[PDB]
Amino acid sequence: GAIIENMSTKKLCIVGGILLVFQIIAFLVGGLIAPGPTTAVSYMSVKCVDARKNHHKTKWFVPWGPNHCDKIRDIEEAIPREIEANDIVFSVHIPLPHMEMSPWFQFMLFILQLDIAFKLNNQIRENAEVSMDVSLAYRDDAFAEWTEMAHERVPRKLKCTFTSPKTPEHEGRYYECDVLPFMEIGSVAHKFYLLNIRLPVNEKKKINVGIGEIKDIRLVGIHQNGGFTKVWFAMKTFLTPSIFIIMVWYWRRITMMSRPPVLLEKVIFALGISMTFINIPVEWFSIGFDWTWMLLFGDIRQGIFYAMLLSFWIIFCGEHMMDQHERNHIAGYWKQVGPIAVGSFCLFIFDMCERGVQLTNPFYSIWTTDIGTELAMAFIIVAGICLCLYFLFLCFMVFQVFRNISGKQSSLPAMSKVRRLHYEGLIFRFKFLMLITLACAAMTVIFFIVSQVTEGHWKWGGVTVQVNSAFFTGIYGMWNLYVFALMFLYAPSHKN
Amino acid sequence: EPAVYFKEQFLDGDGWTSRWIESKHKSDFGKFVLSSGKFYGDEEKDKGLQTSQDARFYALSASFEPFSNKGQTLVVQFTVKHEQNIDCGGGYVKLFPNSLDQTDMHGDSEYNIMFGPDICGPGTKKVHVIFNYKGKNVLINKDIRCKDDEFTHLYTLIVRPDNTYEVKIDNSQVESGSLEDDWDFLPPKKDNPEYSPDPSIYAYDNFGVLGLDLWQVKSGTIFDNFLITNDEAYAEEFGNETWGVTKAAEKQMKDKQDEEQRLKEEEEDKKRK
Amino acid sequence: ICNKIPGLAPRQRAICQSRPDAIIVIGEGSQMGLDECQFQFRNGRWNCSALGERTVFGKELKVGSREAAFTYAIIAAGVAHAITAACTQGNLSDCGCGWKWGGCSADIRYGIGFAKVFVDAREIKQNARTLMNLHNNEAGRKILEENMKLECKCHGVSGSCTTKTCWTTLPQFRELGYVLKDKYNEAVHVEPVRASRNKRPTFLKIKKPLSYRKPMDTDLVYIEKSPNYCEEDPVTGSVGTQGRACNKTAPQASGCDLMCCGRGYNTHQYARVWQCNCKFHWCCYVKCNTCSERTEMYTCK
Ligand SMILES: *[C@@H]1O[C@H](CO)[C@@H](O[C@@H]2O[C@H](CO)[C@@H](O[C@@H]3O[C@H](CO)[C@@H](O)[C@H](O[C@H]4O[C@H](CO)[C@@H](O)[C@H](O)[C@@H]4O[C@H]4O[C@H](CO)[C@@H](O)[C@H](O)[C@@H]4O[C@H]4O[C@H](CO)[C@@H](O)[C@H](O[C@H]5O[C@H](CO)[C@@H](O)[C@H](O)[C@H]5O)[C@@H]4O)[C@@H]3O)[C@H](O)[C@H]2NC(C)=O)[C@H](O)[C@H]1NC(C)=O
Ligand SMILES: [Ca+2]
Repeated sequence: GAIIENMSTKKLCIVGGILLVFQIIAFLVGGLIAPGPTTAVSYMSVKCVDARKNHHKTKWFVPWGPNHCDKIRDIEEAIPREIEANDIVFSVHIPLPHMEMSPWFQFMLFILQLDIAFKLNNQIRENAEVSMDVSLAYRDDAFAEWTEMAHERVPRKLKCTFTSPKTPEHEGRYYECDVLPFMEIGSVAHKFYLLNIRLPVNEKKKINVGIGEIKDIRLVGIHQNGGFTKVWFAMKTFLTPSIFIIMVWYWRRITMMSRPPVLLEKVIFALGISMTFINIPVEWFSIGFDWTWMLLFGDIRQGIFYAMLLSFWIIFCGEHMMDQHERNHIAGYWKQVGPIAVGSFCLFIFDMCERGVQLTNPFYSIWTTDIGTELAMAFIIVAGICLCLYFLFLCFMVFQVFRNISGKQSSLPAMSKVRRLHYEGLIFRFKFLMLITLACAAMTVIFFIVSQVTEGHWKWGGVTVQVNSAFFTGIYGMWNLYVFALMFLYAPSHKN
Repeated sequence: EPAVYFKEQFLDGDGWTSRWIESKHKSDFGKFVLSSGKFYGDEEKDKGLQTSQDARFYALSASFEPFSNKGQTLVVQFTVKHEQNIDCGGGYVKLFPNSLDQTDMHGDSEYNIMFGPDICGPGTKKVHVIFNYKGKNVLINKDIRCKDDEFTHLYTLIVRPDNTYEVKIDNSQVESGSLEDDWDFLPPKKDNPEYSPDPSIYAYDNFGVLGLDLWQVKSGTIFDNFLITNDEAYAEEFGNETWGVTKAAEKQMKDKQDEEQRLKEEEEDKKRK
Repeated sequence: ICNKIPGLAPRQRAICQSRPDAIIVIGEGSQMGLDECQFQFRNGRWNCSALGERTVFGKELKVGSREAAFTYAIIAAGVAHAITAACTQGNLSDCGCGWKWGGCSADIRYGIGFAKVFVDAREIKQNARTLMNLHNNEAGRKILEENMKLECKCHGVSGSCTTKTCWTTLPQFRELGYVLKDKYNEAVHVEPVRASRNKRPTFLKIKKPLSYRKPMDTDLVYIEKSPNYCEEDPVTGSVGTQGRACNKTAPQASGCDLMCCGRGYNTHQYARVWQCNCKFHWCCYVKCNTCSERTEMYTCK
């Protein structure tokens, strides 16, 4: 028997009130204190000119400041100067003037936008592909030399369309091009970054031919705000000792019984372990070390928690089948836990193929090729099919448990008092956890949709609330409190 | 002697697929077909390349034995029939040196001589005579009005070593002059310090490709009876022996078809009431 | 540096002393706006070239017609666009940004604010004309704001939309010029209204019949009837169409009958050069051949 069957309504209401207070505090921490999850800064690349200086030794072109490159205001000036292609190097300096990058920006995600002008005799080919000769460097202080971080060729397919009528009256207007995913780094260990892009032309090898009339290259740099990272780490620092204390208490509650634990208790402990793995802020070491694999590690942690939560729901429903069921052997749940395992493996493989390869090559992206897109879509579709199978199984099991309960209720008065109380407690357990889980899931989905549609912040009175960050903090606290309440209320009770 | 540099009549029924190469520079280039049209003078002697798709560019060429016109008269001749009466569309032929790649021809290929009628709107109904000279694609100064009706019309260009030229349409003279007078090849004489005579304008080092590179909103035109030769005489007799002999039969055939259409129209108007 | 710059209001010249770097960007923006205005109306009898003398904002139009509304709106939008664009590429440092907590405010907000405080200071004298120019400037800035291209990218757990970031990027100024041309094609006639207690009008309302409300903030307004623009007259700010090109055909406002207002054409064998037949790289390689032709272009008598 759990704790929750024994608890009177007053103690249950007290626990619910405390959890609601902590939920409200979790929402407010993100709403009022946090500055917003991510910041996007748009960079216009400076069209530097290589006056045949980079012959053998690699040279770095700096957009501005001291040692600023010889640059072109608009690319038409290269014709009177007779400056050929293969010399115009688009250069971006990632921190805008008089700013610095810091490790508290937990990642650097870059995209590319091309400004391709429509010209009647210089249109984009049907299957055009641009192959940027990208070079990226880092620096820690403004007086040191640039150090090469990466140097790759980056082919990207152009998805540009032109909406205006194709007449000389509308020549010079830009194509409507989709953004090109450029690169992502899981660490910002350095202060200043320099990015150099070239578009070499070769008719014989068909390199950068027919990509239209490119005027400007615009880079957008997304990073996590330092204030949001600090608030997140404070939240995790609060949550880690709490979950550790409740984990130790639950383990001691489980092991010092006169009987071995049942499967449900082991699954609850496994869910607690999966959440403790998230709560531990190993990302606070990323501010001291250049660990580019932190994004993939965090993704794997989140996926492990999702898989364990989905498994726990089905195990709970199975263990609350009143009649001729509730066997404490995990092997009997391979039918319903199987979809979770297959979907998790497929998503893990997809993440390794996308973010795992990017550790060796920041500019890699699985979608650059048709075959890669097909493979990624195959993994995602298998994961979605497994999710649909899991939800079908979960709905069937919930319906079956409710059918078994409704068939049990009629026979209760004929049973002994002890069995009556046992079955009533099981019914209360199942109903309470199902209602709580439905409330939490509905609120999570509703706030996810709200944050997706809302512009991001709301202005009310003398304060502004960061909705898109209150979402993260509130849901994180919500599921931490869900795990705490599950681990406390469903721990075994001791008779006296 | 009749030095025939190029000549075609399509009497073999499938020679156009063997001697003419379709360009592949762009995916959506239109396709020519070998057809006599809805009306003609001879069923097989007047079967030529017909444009088939509306609002399409066209690119197709045939290679021939390389030759140079240095010190020799050059004659180009061909016939066009506009079955659709284009409101905009070209009907000209381009000559290229053998260095041109026939599979990559497009609207920007460097030709030696461009000649033939061009129509786009009521404003322009002229015959193009363009010479690529020292990097300048000089267009003819005098305006030559081209024919417009559905009937087959013959076009001929003659260039001579003495810098003189003439344009023959329907085996009849329509234009004449000199290369250095009717084009902006040389700087103007006024004595201008920049001036310098150059009698070698007419001479090209090599001709090796004839091509059809034209845009048409209304497809349906037919090209036939090409000729590239050194002899003005053989040009005139050839034009008489293809266009002239078929002219009477073709004209009677159009007249009969128009009479039938008029009869159908008037009887339909009578029966509708 | 603004001692040399003509036409600036005395308060604006103080803003030069405040930000000597930003005045160059504002001048570039005003010139971009005037270039776009000259392109949009190149075929009209008013080619946006009453500017017989050079000022930073262009010579003021004596008649507050639809043309003046378009000019003011395009100038204000160009100033804001240039400020933001120059900020994005590091040509201005103090713009935007604090950085390590919230990552600065949006660039367009700084651009619009500075453009407003600069441009709207030009309307020194209070008058119905000043109200019209302020309305048109705000309409231009609002049209610039409405046309910002929003984009978003999802970068959540496995790349899903669990987390996403959105940003607004400037529209290229030719698109905004066409948008403001469309606004010009449908501008509304307005009239000032004066309160007896105030002794001076403060707001304006629609003059067009079957309406009495205030015009919306994103709609070009005008207070005077447009001149003929084809006879030169400095009393009405008309430059005239004497010597202007014409196509000599039926299409409206470009045919030589309408452009010259019945004075006829004039031809002179212009003989174009017409570079053509090129093989292009994406920016900078050309090997064309000039297909020169003795064409005729017709000018107004
Ligand atoms: C005054 O007002 C009148 C009244 O409205 C207006 O007159 C209008 O004029 C326009 C322009 O022609 C007409 O629009 C046309 O409408 C057609 C149907 O909608 C379109 O098909 C046509 O498209 C052609 O023109 C546009 C712009 O010029 C091009 O972008 C388009 O690609 C088409 O170009 C080809 O059209 C013809 C096809 O035969 C060619 O004659 C023309 O030169 C061009 O050819 C190119 O492509 C071919 C294909 O390979 C090449 O071979 C050509 O190069 C070769 O020839 C050139 C010289 O011609 C040499 O230099 C070169 O060396 C050679 O290789 C070319 O590269 C138009 O959109 C409209 O109908 C008219 N309206 C009327 C009459 O009412 C107009 O506003 C004013 N008129 C004037 C005269 O100013
Ligand atoms: Ca034939």
